[PDB]
Amino acid sequence: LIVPYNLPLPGGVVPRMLITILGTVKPNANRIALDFQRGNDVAFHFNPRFNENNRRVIVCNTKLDNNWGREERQSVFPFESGKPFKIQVLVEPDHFKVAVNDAHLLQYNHRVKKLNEISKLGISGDIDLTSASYTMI
Ligand SMILES: OC[C@H]1O[C@@H](O[C@H]2[C@H](O)[C@@H](O)[C@H](O)O[C@@H]2CO)[C@H](O)[C@@H](O)[C@H]1O
Ligand SMILES: [Cl-]
Repeated sequence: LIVPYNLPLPGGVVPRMLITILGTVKPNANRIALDFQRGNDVAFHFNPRFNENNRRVIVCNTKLDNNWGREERQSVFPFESGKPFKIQVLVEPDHFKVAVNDAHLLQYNHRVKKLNEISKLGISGDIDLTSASYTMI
């Protein structure tokens, strides 16, 4: 698949929806980004950074009216340059739950409450993208 990739989420997200992203991190990767969009707003931005001041960190945030909010940062970093990965985002009633390579990584409390209007997922960054899909569990 071509990156950046736009995956429509028809009718928005709903609890029990599972989004699975398969790809490979490029050897000299700097960033990965998943952007769950509500129009121009970003309900949930998931942003692994491979070199923020020579540390690897995951930054999560929400963008409202073109303004970023308070960042939530996770120092646990399961990605590795050059290696294949699986990201799974499970929508639960109160949070997005993210697992990488079948291991729980983090939860992100819903700041954007109109889940049915979060209708696009943008996938970008230094990856080869193999598959992006969703299903109901
Ligand atoms: O919060 C997600 C958002 O971060 C922006 O970068 C921030 C950076 O994380 C922060 O340390 C600095 O003080 O401000 C920057 C600008 O708000 C990224 O530019 C953006 O792409 C998102 O990743
Ligand atoms: Cl809202």
